[PDB]
Amino acid sequence: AQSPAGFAEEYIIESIWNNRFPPGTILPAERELSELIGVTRTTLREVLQRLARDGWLTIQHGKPTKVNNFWETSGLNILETLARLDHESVPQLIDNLLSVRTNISTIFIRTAFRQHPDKAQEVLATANEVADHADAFAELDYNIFRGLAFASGNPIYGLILNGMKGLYTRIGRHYFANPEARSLALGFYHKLSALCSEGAHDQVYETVRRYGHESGEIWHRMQKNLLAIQGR
Amino acid sequence: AQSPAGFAEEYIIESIWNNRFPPGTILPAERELSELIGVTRTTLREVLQRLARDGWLTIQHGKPTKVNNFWETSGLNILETLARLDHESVPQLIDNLLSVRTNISTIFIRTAFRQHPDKAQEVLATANEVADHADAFAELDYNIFRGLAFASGNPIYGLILNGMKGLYTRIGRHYFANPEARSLALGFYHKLSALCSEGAHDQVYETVRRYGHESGEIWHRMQKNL
DNA sequence: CATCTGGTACGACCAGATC
DNA sequence: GATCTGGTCGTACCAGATG
Ligand SMILES: [Au+]
Ligand SMILES: [Cl-]
Ligand SMILES: [Cl-]
Ligand SMILES: [Cl-]
Repeated sequence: AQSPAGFAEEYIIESIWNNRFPPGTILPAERELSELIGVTRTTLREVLQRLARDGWLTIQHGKPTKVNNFWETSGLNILETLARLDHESVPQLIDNLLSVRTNISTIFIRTAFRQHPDKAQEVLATANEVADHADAFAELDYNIFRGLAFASGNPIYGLILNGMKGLYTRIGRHYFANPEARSLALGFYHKLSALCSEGAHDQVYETVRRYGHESGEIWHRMQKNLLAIQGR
Repeated sequence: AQSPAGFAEEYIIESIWNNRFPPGTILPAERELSELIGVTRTTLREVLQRLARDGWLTIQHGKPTKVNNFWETSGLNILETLARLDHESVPQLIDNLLSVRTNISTIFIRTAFRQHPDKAQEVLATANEVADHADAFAELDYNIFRGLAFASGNPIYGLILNGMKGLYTRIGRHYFANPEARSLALGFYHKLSALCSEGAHDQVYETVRRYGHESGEIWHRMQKNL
């Protein structure tokens, strides 16, 4: 429920996801929709606007607010809010998101070395004074990839990880719980620190592409115990 | 100038980019800030919300809206309203951008083959009925990668490629102009197309990293003139 | 409570799109 | 122009946070 705005948001959202105001179609006049929902127009706008931004609507002046298939207008800044709608199909998602900061990582981790290998070390060094409990770990892990990202020199790789964070640490606070994983991830970290000094670029794609499978097997073995939109 | 909100926002953002409301700091009360800029609280509110979302502010109830190190809470969705402010360092950025759409593609396109090769086709096919001129060409260029990403099975890459669209097109809309560019691009798409029928995976990272530098040279050789 | 700061509510009006 | 639809305005009031 929440407060008017939150309700109206949470509402309008559901209404899309649930083919009520199916994607690709007009959406009621702000006045009509207002009363329908039970908030005031203004309070509606606020909601309409912030949504518009995420990637749902697409407001224009005289034109009516039209809804959108978000995989066509929306950045990683939705993932989270997506995992919360498609309750059933999430293992799929995270699986994907993982097999991404992975593949991708390799690119910018390599670069992070060639340029700025000095700072690429100021990051992998944090792994010393960290805490040991999952929550504090996740926050570090994600803090490392991101850190490097900017380090590879190309900030875009940052703005990306940046978008990930959300659903990227929720997994963290979870997977990491298993100290067995805190190990592999750590060893992993320090295994690499040494390459900035041992400038062995090559010895990247090798690592990650398995640290991907490795850590993965750990997660898959931590799970084995427990509607609109498309894309194509 | 523009409309209140368009302006009222144009303002709030710029003032962040140029320390008037430095990051980590709090920012004026709605009543006060409103009066200050010239729009109505109402109108302001609209702006502050949409702003929050992109990542700038961080509105909480009682507590005072605080600004943020957007470098920590913002995604590609700003690339646009950045290159627009730092109109000095622009090339470095674009360069970065292309030098990303590059490295990334190699991963997902490759993937787009092993799974869904049949569709990786219906896409590179779009490269026939297109049109010549830059404009419509840019659209295609972007759309192929995007097309490919999705077809790659892992839509997340779509999101990203989706988030770059804005800026990644403004580059297309200028680069492609000089046909010598369109050529390379076509020989490129087409180069791949056949590979979908030749399923020779390993033969991808090669062409991309290349085409990256290549198209690049062409684009770099379009800058040093103005 | 007094008082910051954000959140809502109406209601009259301005402005782009459309045919 | 007549009339959809979104954009702005102002004001009086409600609600969370803090001394
Ligand atoms: Au080093
Ligand atoms: Cl808008
Ligand atoms: Cl959860
Ligand atoms: Cl100015």
